[PDB]
Amino acid sequence: GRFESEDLTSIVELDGLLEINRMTHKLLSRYLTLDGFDAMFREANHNVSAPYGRITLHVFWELNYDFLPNYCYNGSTN
Amino acid sequence: LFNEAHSFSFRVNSLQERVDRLSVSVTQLDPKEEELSLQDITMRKAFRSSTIQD
Repeated sequence: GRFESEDLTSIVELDGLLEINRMTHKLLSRYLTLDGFDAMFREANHNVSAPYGRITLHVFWELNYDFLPNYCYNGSTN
Repeated sequence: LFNEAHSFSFRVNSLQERVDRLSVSVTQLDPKEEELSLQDITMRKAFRSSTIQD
């Protein structure tokens, strides 16, 4: 939800938070018994029962609305 | 102990039936049969895992 509530530039923050969550799951799995991180991630993204998850839909929405008509490319710095 | 283990045996047998059914279903999939509907992607009910707490 936090990723969906911010622009596309929050993708790095989302990736970092997902890595933190994966680390926490790995730490907790030593004693407890939880599902694989992939299963939880897909259930949260609703990608288990749908071809496309929430992340890709939000990326497409941002590309359509906020990215293309607001960002100007610079070939020197890419 | 016998009662609880017998309940566990019922659960194991039921899930074994489920597992063999799932395997025979999965061994029939076809990549070309797969069709992706962009419109139905969110019109589809989302799957949620059980969250029962004792």
